[PDB]
Amino acid sequence: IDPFEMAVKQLERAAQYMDISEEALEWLKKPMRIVEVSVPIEMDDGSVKVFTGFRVQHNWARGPTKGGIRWHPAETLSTVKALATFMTWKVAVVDLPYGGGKGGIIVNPKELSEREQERLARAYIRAVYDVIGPWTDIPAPDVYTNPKIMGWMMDEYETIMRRKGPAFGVITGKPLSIGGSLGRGTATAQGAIFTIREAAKALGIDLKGKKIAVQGYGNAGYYTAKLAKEQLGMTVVAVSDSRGGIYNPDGLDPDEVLKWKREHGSVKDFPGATNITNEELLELEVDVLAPAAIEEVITEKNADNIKAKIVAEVANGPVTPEADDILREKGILQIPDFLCNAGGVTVSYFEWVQNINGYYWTEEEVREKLDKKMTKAFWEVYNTHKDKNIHMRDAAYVVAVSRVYQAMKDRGWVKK
Ligand SMILES: NC(=O)C1=CN([C@@H]2O[C@H](COP(=O)(O)OP(=O)(O)OC[C@H]3O[C@@H](n4cnc5c(N)ncnc54)[C@H](OP(=O)(O)O)[C@@H]3O)[C@@H](O)[C@H]2O)C=CC1
Repeated sequence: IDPFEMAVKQLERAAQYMDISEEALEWLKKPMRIVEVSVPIEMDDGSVKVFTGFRVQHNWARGPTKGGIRWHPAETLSTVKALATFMTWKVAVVDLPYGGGKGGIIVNPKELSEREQERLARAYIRAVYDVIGPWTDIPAPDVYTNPKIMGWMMDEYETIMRRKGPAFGVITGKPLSIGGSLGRGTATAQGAIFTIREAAKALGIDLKGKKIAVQGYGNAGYYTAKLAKEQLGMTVVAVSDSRGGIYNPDGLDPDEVLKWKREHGSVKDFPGATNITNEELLELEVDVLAPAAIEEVITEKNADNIKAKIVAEVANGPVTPEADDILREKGILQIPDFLCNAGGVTVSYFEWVQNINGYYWTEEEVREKLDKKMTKAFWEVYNTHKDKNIHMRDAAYVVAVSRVYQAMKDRGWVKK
């Protein structure tokens, strides 16, 4: 069904546990500004192709909107709106002076060359210039966008802006040479590790030697497993990808599995590990389960089979609303997705702060600040969950929507 409708339904279902006026709810149920533009580029054959670009700013009560740009053939304005709405709550829950934004281009980037990709990024910046800026809207990498495209976009924005202000802060996730930030590549996994470590403290479980199963082995999942092994002292016993999964009760080495995957395409048939499927990985007896591949992997048809103490929603929306109640019934602590993977946007905020301040931090300072922020956010959400006797997802919504609502009231946008 429609992604924006599902996001609105999640907001409405959460709103029953908080005291928010109906006018504020109606304000929050629709994006404040939506921009749809034509993005023309000159192809390598000389023809001019026009692409459809999107730029959604859901709410900027707490500050400039924040959100990445995704390049995808199945990209829809409804998906952009839903993701911007979720970005609002994600920045609100970790207490950032940000609002929620999202961008997208309907394009198959695999059919474009390097020059065509650079032209597409520059044309997108030239088209959405009037609604973005260091204090207006800060994009970032997302699906099929990378630091290289971010650098191209930053250069185009600086050329248009005539270097009048800090042009580095218009976009995050850029290379370290042009105002990048240390700790960006492991941001999401590091934040997820911090939240898992705090959840173990909440449940009174010592993680030094426990089992973790990670679904997905991209930038997020592989680093989640690596940091869980080295920082949390855990034993990775199962990793998977779009092809299949592997299992090893003794433990798996994330670096070796990554090297094997880079060579044979997938992680399957890893030396000394049972082969499994993606569905069997979720139902494996582990202490922490971290789905980080796609959305809606845990539904009402397989939630009774989850036997992990902690479910770390590293991916976006990997658990259906109907499965939340089933998981909570069995006694499983779940870390909501827009809280578990907020480390990426937190480090993006740190990069933006460094850009607008003209002063850049070291790796240790970035990691320490991220640890403080993630620990505080998790404990706020968990205390709200415990006091109000509601689901962790509902508690995170209560925390984020309350902040956005208070900002809206203080601005005078809503009088009630
Ligand atoms: N910055 C980040 O990393 C952030 C991550 N997230 C979420 O985490 C998820 C993954 O992030 P990221 O690592 O960047 O993504 P990548 O595209 O880098 O990797 C995704 C991984 O998922 C695997 N996968 C794809 N489809 C399936 C499937 N049907 N079953 C099992 N595994 C599958 C892929 O395997 P294969 O290699 O074979 O394709 C790949 O290993 C996304 O949902 C994303 O929104 C959340 C916020 C930010």
